[PDB]
Parts: sequence; C-alpha cells; structure tokens
Amino acid sequence: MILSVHILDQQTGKPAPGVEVVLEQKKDGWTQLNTGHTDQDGRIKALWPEKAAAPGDYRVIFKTGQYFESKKLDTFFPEIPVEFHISKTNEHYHVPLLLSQYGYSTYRGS
Amino acid sequence: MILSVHILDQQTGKPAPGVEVVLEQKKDGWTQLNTGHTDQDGRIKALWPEKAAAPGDYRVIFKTGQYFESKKLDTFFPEIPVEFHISKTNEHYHVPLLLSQYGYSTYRGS
Amino acid sequence: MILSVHILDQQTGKPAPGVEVVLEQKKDGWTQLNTGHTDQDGRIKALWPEKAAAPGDYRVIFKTGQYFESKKLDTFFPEIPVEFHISKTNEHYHVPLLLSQYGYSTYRGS
Amino acid sequence: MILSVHILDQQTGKPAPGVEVVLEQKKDGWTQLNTGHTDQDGRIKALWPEKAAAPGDYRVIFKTGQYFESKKLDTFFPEIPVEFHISKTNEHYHVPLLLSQYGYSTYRGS
Repeated sequence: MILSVHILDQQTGKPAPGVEVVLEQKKDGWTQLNTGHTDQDGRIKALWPEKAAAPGDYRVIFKTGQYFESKKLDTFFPEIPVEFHISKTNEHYHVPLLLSQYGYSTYRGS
Repeated sequence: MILSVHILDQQTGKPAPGVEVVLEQKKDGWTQLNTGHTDQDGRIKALWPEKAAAPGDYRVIFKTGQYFESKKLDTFFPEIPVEFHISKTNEHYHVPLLLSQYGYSTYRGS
Repeated sequence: MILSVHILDQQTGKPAPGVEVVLEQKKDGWTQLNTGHTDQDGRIKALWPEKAAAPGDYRVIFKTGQYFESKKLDTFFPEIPVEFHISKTNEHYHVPLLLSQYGYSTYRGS
Repeated sequence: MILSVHILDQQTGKPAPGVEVVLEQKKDGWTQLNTGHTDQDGRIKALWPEKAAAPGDYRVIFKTGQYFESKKLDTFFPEIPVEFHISKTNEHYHVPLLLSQYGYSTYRGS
C-alpha cells in the first residue's frame, strides 16, 4: 500500500507548499497513522510509505485553513478532510487536492 | 443563518435523490444539529432552517457511499465530509456537491 | 429549450458579475445565437430564452479573461469555452462555471 | 516550452486511455500544431515536445465524445476544448482533465 497526496493552488496555478496533512484510519473513531507536510512541489510522496495495510476506511486531513492564514487570505474551510475506502491494499493511491479559497476538488489520481 | 445543500450526479447529469446528509457543529468533537435526505431535485433547502447561529466550524457529511451501494456502483468514498467555517452568521450558505464515483467537487454556492 | 449559465468565483465564494458569455451553434464552424452578461448574482437565466431548438452541438464561451483583467488578476485562460450536445431539446439546461484563476469546473446543472 | 496532458476517468478512478487530443495555436482562427492519443496511463507527455514557442493563446481539444461512444456511454460533451494563455514560454505546462460523463475539471498542473 502506498498513499500519496499533492495540493495544487488554483489561485496561483502552482503547487501549495508547507501544508500539513494528517493520515488517519477508521477504528472501532479515527486514529493517526502519520502526519506530513507538502514539499516545494506540493507533494507528500509516501504518507504512508510502501507497506502492507488492512482494508477499510481511511482519511486525509489537509490543514489548508492554516495555509491561507499564513498568506493572510480568507477561506471557507478551516481544514479539508477527505474520506476514502481501500479494498485493494496492494495499490498506490494518489489523493490530490485542487485548492481554491472557497472551493475544491479531490479524486483518485489514481 | 440558512444552510442548504444539493448533490449533482456527474455520471447522469441529473440530481442525486435520497442521499442522507448529516449536519454537525464543532464543540469542545463534532455534534449533530440535524440530519436530512436530498429530495427529487437532490436538494435539502433548509438543513438548518432560517435561525440564528453561533459562528465557528461546521461540517456536512454526504452519505454517498450508501447512495452508490443501492445503485450497485463502486466508489472511492465511504462518505463525503465537508468542513466549513461561518463568521457571518446572517447569511444563506449553499454547500453543493458535484458527485462522481471516484472524485468530487464542493464550494460555497454561495 | 432553455439555456442558463451562472459563474461562481472560487477566490471570493461569491458569484462573478458582469462576465460576457457568448452562445454558439455548430453549423456546416460555429455561429452566434446570443450574447449576454452575467448579472449581480452571476447568472444569465435565459441565454437562449424558452424556444424550440434543433438538436446538435452547442458552445458557450465565458469571457473570463476580460473579467480577471478588470480586477488586475492574472489567469491561465484567455476565455473559457464549453462545448455541449443537446439531444432532448425540450429540457432546461444549466451550464454553470466554477471559476478560479488557474482552474475551473463545468457540468450539467442540470 | 513543454506541453503535457493527462485524463483521469472519474467514473472508474483510473486513467482514460486512447483519447485523441488536438493541440492548436491562435493565429490571425486556430491552427493545429500537433495531434496525440493518451497512452495506457492516460498521458501525452510531450504534446508539443520540448522546443521554443511563441507566447499567446493556445487550445487543447480532448476528443472525449468519441471516447464515451466506444464505451457505449452517454455524455454531455461532444468534445472538451481547453483554452489557455502562455506568457512564460520557458516552462513545462500540464493541462490535466478530470473526466466525468456530464461534468469535468481542468487546471494548470502546473
């Protein structure tokens, strides 16, 4: 199992650097597996480095509220959580974020 | 304060009906204010009917996992949470969801 | 046949007013049916007012380059064209635009 | 100047292969610079291979209508054109497409 994220700032058309991202797993609420920060190219390649994982519900929380605060920009979102389910645990999963101040998009990248 | 949501199925180009949506407020974790289901036109007009509200972080959870399950369709998301912050509590807030099986978009509508 | 558009500024979370939109039909290249400008609520309700229409390929061009220029903002797009096909000419068609400086989304609204 | 595109099928969460993409430049209408087809990973890495280019308005046309037709799926779009402007001709430009049947997203990737 590999989990990658990358954030794209839609206001600038450039990647969003230094954004905190929290990875969680749904247990019998949610529990932290890892916490990372997006690099110069707005990426966290191994979130989650290549290791075996149990299937089930996962979550990434993009700390984008703190990101816009440091730029002195207003935003609709205090943070952006993305819930996803993994049944094929062998695969590399990309969960990108297309970030605007008052809107966003996310998907399997794959 | 007014809170509305509407879901648009991107596979069909038609609204997504009968989808459960849970509205929550961040307290000193999260607490349910109301639970609704999208109508024939994929809307929940008053989520949250017109009443005074305290500023702070809110959340809507679109139960889209159960939606695709009833259509016998696979999806990346077990559900879709959307976190948002309200500072101007006088306003009508639209939080629409553009729904695909393995991707989505959300925004202030406004 | 009814054709509506509305533009949502993702930087502000408010509708985008005064944006020129050109409606075209594919002929044996493209030909202008109508030209409108988005109102205070970022809408052009009747683009295209309620009248019978021939099925086929249509196009709306959102003059968003001129929009950002008047705000002194840079953008990736000189304008945003959206091609769509209508087979059911009886229906009301919404073609909304979720507008960021360096990214956008469009869909049937319906 | 480098121009890359990649298409992501939002219905499947996998890249969209074998999709024709036409690259054009705005002249004193539009003129074809190159035509490519997306590979197994839904990419056209060099659209446009690394060569010097003149600044101005460009266009990529994603032949997504023909794509869904071969899958026997209905779609709102006969094809998807994306207009973009390049002022810094030294840079590598990614223009990805997040593809659903009745909706899509595009952006600088960068």
